[PDB]
Amino acid sequence: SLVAARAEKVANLYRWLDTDNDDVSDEVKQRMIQSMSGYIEHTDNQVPKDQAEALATLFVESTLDYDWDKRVEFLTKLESYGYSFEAPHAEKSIVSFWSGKNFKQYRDILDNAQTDGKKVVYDIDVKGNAFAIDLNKHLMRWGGLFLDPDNAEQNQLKSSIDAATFSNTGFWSSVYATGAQNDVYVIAEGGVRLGNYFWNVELPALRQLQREGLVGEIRLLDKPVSEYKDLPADQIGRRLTDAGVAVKVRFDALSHERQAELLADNPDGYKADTLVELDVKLSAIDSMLRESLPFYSLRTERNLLVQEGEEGFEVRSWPGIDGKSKTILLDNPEDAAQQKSIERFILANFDNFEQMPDELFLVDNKVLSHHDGRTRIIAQKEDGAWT
Repeated sequence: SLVAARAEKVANLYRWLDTDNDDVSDEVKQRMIQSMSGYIEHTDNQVPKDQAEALATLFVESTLDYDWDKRVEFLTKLESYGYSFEAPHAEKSIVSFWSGKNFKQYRDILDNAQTDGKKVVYDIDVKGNAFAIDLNKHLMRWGGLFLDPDNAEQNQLKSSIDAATFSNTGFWSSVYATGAQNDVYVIAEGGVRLGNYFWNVELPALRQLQREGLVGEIRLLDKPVSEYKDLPADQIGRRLTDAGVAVKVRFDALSHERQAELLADNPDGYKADTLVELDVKLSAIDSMLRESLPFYSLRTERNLLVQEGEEGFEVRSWPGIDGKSKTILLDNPEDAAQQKSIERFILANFDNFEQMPDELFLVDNKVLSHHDGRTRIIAQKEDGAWT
């Protein structure tokens, strides 16, 4: 179970970043689920004839519910079938946030480009990863086939199968990339744009992952394939760490005084639809990341996992021995200064998880605690006077 450990780490980020902007029928679901059962049960693979309808219920449940526990479940349940999403050392080449025509072409370019004697590992070259994506795509196939765009909340189901399955792929690419840690080559096709999933959720994951040492030396391929062909390795990919992120906006959505400037040079080369590339500072991405993630230091230092709870928060052990739930509650759950105290406090104090209270609590510069009975252990005074 080498996938549960890392996969747990990455799903954590996606929970935080995705969740910032993210009824269903059961009759329709069980048809979905059942073709789900049918794909695997009656296709050639290590799908138990018993637990093959147990995967097309977990898979579809995990994806569309956006249960991140059922996502690691089905990652590691696939690891319980001889599957593997750890790459064979070498150098990884994740391209999976997008899909464009010229994806094969980048590989041909890349392998000859990396003249070592060794070729570049692919995320869809992996044993288990490659199963999962095929399962994803069947939902996708199921997606645009048994749902009609002009019969009400049936297009709403499709738009949600596309939005889950995209969450899935980007998740798997990150956990794959977390494996080996040998530097990645994300290949964005049209060019990283802004306002989409990849940008708000997926890109922060990679750099937030990378910072934590998990992955390293990410290079982004946005310029057309022609641009790369054969030159020194440095002209291959825009390194994340150099400068900022080379995104593409449209003239339309650009400034009013910056359209004028743009038409001073090359005065009728720009139209409404025309796409203009402008570097996003890499300083800005980092900063929204360390504010997109509560108890940001607890994650790094004390090998804990914090996540939003029904009313408070939920700290757990990083390698999940068990699905226990030492919580952390606050009088203002939304005050950052309160949070910072509780973090600073349980940081300067507890060294590990199992050394934690059932449930901690911060009320008006006072600290509660659980054990077996509420024990108030701090002081609103300049230095916290324990007990």
